[PDB]
Amino acid sequence: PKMKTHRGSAKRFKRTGSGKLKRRHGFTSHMFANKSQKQKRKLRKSAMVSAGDFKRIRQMVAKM
Amino acid sequence: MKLHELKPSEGSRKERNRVGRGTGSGNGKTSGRGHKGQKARSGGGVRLGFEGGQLPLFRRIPKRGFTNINRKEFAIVNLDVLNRFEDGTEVTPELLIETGIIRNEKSGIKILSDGNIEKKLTVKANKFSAAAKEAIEAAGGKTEVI
Amino acid sequence: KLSLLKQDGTNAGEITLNDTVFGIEPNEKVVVDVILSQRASLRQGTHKVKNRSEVRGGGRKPWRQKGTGRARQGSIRSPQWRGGGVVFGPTPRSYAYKLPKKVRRLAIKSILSSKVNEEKLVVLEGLTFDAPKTKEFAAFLKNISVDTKALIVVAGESENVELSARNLQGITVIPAESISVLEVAKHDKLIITKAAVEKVEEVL
Amino acid sequence: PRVKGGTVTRKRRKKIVKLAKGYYGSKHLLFKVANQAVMKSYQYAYRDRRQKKRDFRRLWIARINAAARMQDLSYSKLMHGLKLAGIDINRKMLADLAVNDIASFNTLADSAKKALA
RNA sequence: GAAAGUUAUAAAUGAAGCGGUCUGGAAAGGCCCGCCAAAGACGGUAACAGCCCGGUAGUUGAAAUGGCUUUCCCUCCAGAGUGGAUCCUGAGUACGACGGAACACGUGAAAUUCCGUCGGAAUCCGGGAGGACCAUCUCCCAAGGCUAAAUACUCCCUAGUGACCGAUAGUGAACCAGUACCGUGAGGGAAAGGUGAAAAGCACCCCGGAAGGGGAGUGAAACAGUUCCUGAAACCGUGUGCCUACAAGUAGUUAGAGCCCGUUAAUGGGUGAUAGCGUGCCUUUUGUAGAAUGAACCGGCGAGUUACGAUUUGUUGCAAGGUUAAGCGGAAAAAGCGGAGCCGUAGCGAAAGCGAGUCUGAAUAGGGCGCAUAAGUAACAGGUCGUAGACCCGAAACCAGGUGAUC
RNA sequence: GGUUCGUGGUAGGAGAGCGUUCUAAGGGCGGUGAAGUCAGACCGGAAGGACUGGUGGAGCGCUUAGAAGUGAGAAUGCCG
Ligand SMILES: [Mg+2]
Ligand SMILES: [Mg+2]
Ligand SMILES: [Mg+2]
Ligand SMILES: [Mg+2]
Ligand SMILES: [Mg+2]
Ligand SMILES: [Mg+2]
Ligand SMILES: [Mg+2]
Ligand SMILES: [Mg+2]
Ligand SMILES: [Mg+2]
Ligand SMILES: [Mg+2]
Ligand SMILES: [Mg+2]
Ligand SMILES: [Mg+2]
Ligand SMILES: [Mg+2]
Ligand SMILES: [Mg+2]
Ligand SMILES: [Mg+2]
Ligand SMILES: [Mg+2]
Ligand SMILES: [Mg+2]
Ligand SMILES: [Mg+2]
Ligand SMILES: [Mg+2]
Ligand SMILES: [Mg+2]
Ligand SMILES: [Mg+2]
Ligand SMILES: [Mg+2]
Ligand SMILES: [Mg+2]
Ligand SMILES: [Mg+2]
Ligand SMILES: [Mg+2]
Ligand SMILES: [Mg+2]
Ligand SMILES: [Mg+2]
Ligand SMILES: [Mg+2]
Ligand SMILES: [Mg+2]
Ligand SMILES: [Mg+2]
Ligand SMILES: [Mg+2]
Ligand SMILES: [Mg+2]
Ligand SMILES: [Mg+2]
Ligand SMILES: [Mg+2]
Ligand SMILES: [Mg+2]
Ligand SMILES: [Mg+2]
Ligand SMILES: [Mg+2]
Ligand SMILES: [Mg+2]
Ligand SMILES: [Mg+2]
Ligand SMILES: [Mg+2]
Ligand SMILES: [Mg+2]
Ligand SMILES: [Mg+2]
Ligand SMILES: [Mg+2]
Ligand SMILES: [Mg+2]
Ligand SMILES: [Mg+2]
Ligand SMILES: [Mg+2]
Ligand SMILES: [Mg+2]
Ligand SMILES: [Mg+2]
Ligand SMILES: [Mg+2]
Ligand SMILES: [Mg+2]
Ligand SMILES: [Mg+2]
Ligand SMILES: [Mg+2]
Ligand SMILES: [Mg+2]
Ligand SMILES: [Mg+2]
Ligand SMILES: [Mg+2]
Ligand SMILES: [Mg+2]
Ligand SMILES: [Mg+2]
Ligand SMILES: [Mg+2]
Ligand SMILES: [Mg+2]
Ligand SMILES: [Mg+2]
Repeated sequence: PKMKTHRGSAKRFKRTGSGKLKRRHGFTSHMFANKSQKQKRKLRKSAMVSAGDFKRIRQMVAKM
Repeated sequence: MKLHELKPSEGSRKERNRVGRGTGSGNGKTSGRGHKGQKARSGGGVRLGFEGGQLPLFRRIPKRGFTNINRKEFAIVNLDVLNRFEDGTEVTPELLIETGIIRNEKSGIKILSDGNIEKKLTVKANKFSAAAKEAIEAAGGKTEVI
Repeated sequence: KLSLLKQDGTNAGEITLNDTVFGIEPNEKVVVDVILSQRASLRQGTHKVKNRSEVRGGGRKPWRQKGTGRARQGSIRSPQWRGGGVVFGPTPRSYAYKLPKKVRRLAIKSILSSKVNEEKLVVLEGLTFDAPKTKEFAAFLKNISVDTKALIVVAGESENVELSARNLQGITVIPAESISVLEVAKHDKLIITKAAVEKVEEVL
Repeated sequence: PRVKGGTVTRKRRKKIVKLAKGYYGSKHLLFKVANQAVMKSYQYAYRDRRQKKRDFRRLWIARINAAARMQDLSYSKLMHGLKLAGIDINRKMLADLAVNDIASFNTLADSAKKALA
């Protein structure tokens, strides 16, 4: 059988033009009174999946 | 080749490694696996993204976006490809499809503006970029949308 | 380029062969790859053994887990038992594979040019027999000095050619669309008539 | 195809059994104890091939000392005098001379005595 | 119900060397000469046979019964246009509420289909669907039934095939095997092949009650004599060359006299008084001679494999391109055909979209991701990963159908 | 072919090879004795390979590739 894509991470990651994976920051749901405006302003942008995590999660999104 | 002197290309074939056949090969007793863990057992190992109990990375970042059902994606043609049709020729989607430059028109043909052209052509296309627009009309040609 | 013989063993003029077919520089690695590919796709692969789940019997645990002084066992059809099942062994399986089309054309091209290089290729204008007669075929093979295994390529000339040559041990006849890399390599000489040469030039 | 293991195991075990000829009891009959005996014998040979040189040098030194004490000289003084006189004869040849050419040994000892004073 | 043809179930005919000679128990083998071939497949015959035998290629043959294909016989048959006033076109159903299930779809924004229970239409100026629903448009007529081929499997029969096994293997079973044996029962379930070409299977004599032997005889071989080809190791003995009854020994190794031999001939072989040094193998451990584990000994068997995907390296073909899949064709071939599809050549954005750029932003600001700064793709081989028992053996336990109150 | 620096090693990484069964092609030996088996004081850096003699009584190597049921001293391992 052909191997299956991790569907839970295909909804979170995007593949860039160089093959890397682009993600979103993760402290942006519901406690905005407890974090300052600089923090909130920087958390709303996108980020990159680091090398250590990419080593681990390559297979899961191979055909995504 | 005489069938008794067959010599395959050098470096194209290697010798398979067999593990667990004595200590002289370096892959003997434990067979490249170490000593007494979960990873030393038959069929043993963790999932692809398991982290031993810590929350996986994908579950501490949020989902984003939706998918459009009516998404339209066009077949992209730059300008330098057009340089190898003789001037005065009517560039039309069927000419492109049978020239082999377009494998399949996904939702139509769009002309982009990479490269330079220098010959008078009249182009038939579904969509144009502005740069490609003045690029075609600066060589005396004309562009009309099908 | 070549001398054209007849069925009688004499000369009948000259024959030219297409240079792009019989005159290229052979590519030996490609030929080796295609010979291996063609010989690997001839095998049936009808072989099988029985796991520990297919040997008849089993199920019952032979004796208790503890207290009896013997080694822990779980079935009488375990791999280390005398009548037990095989661990991995063979399974029914196919071996066929094919190389890209252009490589397979270059291989026949090269192996067919190599015969011209070694002077092992014979062209004769026509080959026909009134009735099947293996004695006459042996006499013809004696007239054209071969005295070894040969592959004769024919066309729509005479069906008696094939019948009167299947008893000779090292002789094979193919009808000019069945030409193969592994058939050409398997034999020593190569006798081909003019019409067959024309067909071979047309195809490739 | 199936590869049954015939003719190859016996040939390999019989060599090890043959290497242990002359060993007491079942050490020259059974493969498992013969294997260990052969391995241990190889290790012992490797070590004694180093110890042999030391043993022979000690024997030569004792023999030279015994032969030189009859000239009213220690081994220590004799060796010092020989080095100081320029003579470069090793202990093997000196022991040979001491055993069966005692006159030449006495000559060398006299030269060593000359060198010391 | 007949006629014809074909086929299945017995079979007939079928070419060419007793060729010479050597070894041999025996020629099919070696050497020197001939022939047949639409027949050089296979097996047997005193060792390896195209020309010795059964046969093989080819050509023939069916009284009888069955299958198949045509033809006759036999049987049975209305189909077009125009008006369509008026009538018909599947009722306790279609739907709806409640409770469940099937749909990739877990009640969800839940269309579609089915079951139980209640309520309950319209009927051509009619009805359903197009993923809640309404309007418009498009497509289609439920609540009756039947239908070959393309597809799945093999207890069987015929003809063959194998980089499948070769008596601990291959079916549990190559042999009177689901037998012997075990259990109240359901049920579990073995071991066991080989004289020789041909029984020519040892007439007769001797020891003995017999068995068993020693001769004799047959045979190429009896050290092939009824577990009978070969006949390893553990294990049990007989004879002898060197050593051994004042010695403390993981049994050897290094030095070494004495005695006895004579080789794949080389600074050779056997045994060794005496001297120095020396606490087995494995596993698991910070650390084992370990008073921690395993093994009585010998022999056989016994553990990283295969399929389909992912990724990276090596090799080969083509190269801004590369490549076919199912299938047709054919000899369980090789070409040829097959461009549907897949990867690459353009990215950015949640998306509309823009495009060598794009997104955020009021911004021609700054910043993120990209281009400049372009090599991919098909196949094979090595490494690793995923789904599969997935490296081999090992639980206590759980569920489903049955068999047991002869204790 | 030379100069310099090196060559203890468990888990482990990398490389080069020996040997077994089968297949294809070339080329061989064998009733004037094949495989197997027994004994030797021979050869190679290792895994290993020859030669000679006895027993045996009909099959077996070599070279270049290919494919694996591919090598056992231990599992209170299974069978004899
Ligand atoms: Mg995108
Ligand atoms: Mg929010
Ligand atoms: Mg290797
Ligand atoms: Mg190691
Ligand atoms: Mg071990
Ligand atoms: Mg372990
Ligand atoms: Mg540990
Ligand atoms: Mg571990
Ligand atoms: Mg397991
Ligand atoms: Mg959210
Ligand atoms: Mg079972
Ligand atoms: Mg069970
Ligand atoms: Mg016990
Ligand atoms: Mg079995
Ligand atoms: Mg076999
Ligand atoms: Mg074995
Ligand atoms: Mg001794
Ligand atoms: Mg020293
Ligand atoms: Mg005949
Ligand atoms: Mg003869
Ligand atoms: Mg015989
Ligand atoms: Mg409902
Ligand atoms: Mg209902
Ligand atoms: Mg509707
Ligand atoms: Mg739809
Ligand atoms: Mg809709
Ligand atoms: Mg039906
Ligand atoms: Mg046997
Ligand atoms: Mg059996
Ligand atoms: Mg009973
Ligand atoms: Mg017999
Ligand atoms: Mg008697
Ligand atoms: Mg015998
Ligand atoms: Mg026999
Ligand atoms: Mg014996
Ligand atoms: Mg005393
Ligand atoms: Mg004494
Ligand atoms: Mg000696
Ligand atoms: Mg440790
Ligand atoms: Mg401890
Ligand atoms: Mg003790
Ligand atoms: Mg333990
Ligand atoms: Mg024990
Ligand atoms: Mg694995
Ligand atoms: Mg390439
Ligand atoms: Mg083909
Ligand atoms: Mg920017
Ligand atoms: Mg791979
Ligand atoms: Mg288990
Ligand atoms: Mg139950
Ligand atoms: Mg029940
Ligand atoms: Mg009852
Ligand atoms: Mg009662
Ligand atoms: Mg080292
Ligand atoms: Mg390695
Ligand atoms: Mg063999
Ligand atoms: Mg022999
Ligand atoms: Mg094995
Ligand atoms: Mg054992
Ligand atoms: Mg036992």
